[PDB]
Amino acid sequence: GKRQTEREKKKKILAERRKALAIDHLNEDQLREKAKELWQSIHNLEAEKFDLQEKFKQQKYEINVLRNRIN
Amino acid sequence: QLKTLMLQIAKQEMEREAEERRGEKGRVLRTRCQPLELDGLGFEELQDLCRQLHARVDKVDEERYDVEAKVTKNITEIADLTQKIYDLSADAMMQALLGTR
Amino acid sequence: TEEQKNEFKAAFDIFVLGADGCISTKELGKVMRMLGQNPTPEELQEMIDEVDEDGSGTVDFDEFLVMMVRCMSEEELSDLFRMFDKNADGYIDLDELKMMLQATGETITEDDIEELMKDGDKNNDGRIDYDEFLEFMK
Ligand SMILES: [Ca+2]
Ligand SMILES: [Ca+2]
Repeated sequence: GKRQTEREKKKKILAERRKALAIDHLNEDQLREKAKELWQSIHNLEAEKFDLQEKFKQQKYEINVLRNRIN
Repeated sequence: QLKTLMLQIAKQEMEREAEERRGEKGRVLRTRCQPLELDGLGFEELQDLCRQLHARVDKVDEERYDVEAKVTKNITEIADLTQKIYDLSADAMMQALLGTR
Repeated sequence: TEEQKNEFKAAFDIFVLGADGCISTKELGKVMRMLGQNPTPEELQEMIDEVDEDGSGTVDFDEFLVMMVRCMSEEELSDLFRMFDKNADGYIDLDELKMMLQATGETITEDDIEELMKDGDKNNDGRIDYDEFLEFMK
């Protein structure tokens, strides 16, 4: 039903966002920089995750207020 | 004027707790994403680290997606409930028209 | 408000017909250009057929200053309502009203609080709901 469409959509979106790691020509110095780049990516993704978690909490508050107003 | 300024400082009053979600955030990121230790890793070790980090990128993106999906569903609910709640120059003109006058 | 009010009266008394009371229909667009507002066809038409002309085409300030201060809503009141509603239950109760009144800095008597609540609370449940708040702040 709705679950297998949500799942295939998730797989599809994550696939489209994935970058190809090509490191085979890089020397030691380039690899250290490549590692720093990947670390920064992880950081930025964690930062976005944190913003979404904060939004989620404000949304639950807003929804509760809306439900009270309706009642 | 006084009312406008009043509804100004009563924000000044909240700058104060934005100001806290920022020393906050500091540090949830504190790790979840911790600093790299690169000193003393040889060539092979660096190749493996790059692969490890790239794999982590995938995992974190998946976790972000999951939270994002919940946020998206909340937006749909907020939009629906919001619909429901009330359901139940003179200068130039003056020179031209009047001249010296 | 004193700074804006005075500046609207300074441009009005300059572009007079009567003296110090009423300016002309074309004069309304002039004064709007001098302060800071473009007089477009849709703006001049709605200003015309809704807020009336005292004689034929001669607007006066009591009705002129009410439409000019607000221009140059329920959604706005909805956001402000939420600020009163400290426990987020969808109603403004007496405690919440009291807290807000004290925060104004004016000397708040018990009579101030009781009469405002009675003024706002149309259905006698002792609290101000959203629809009551809109009428209360109209
Ligand atoms: Ca309340
Ligand atoms: Ca009531």
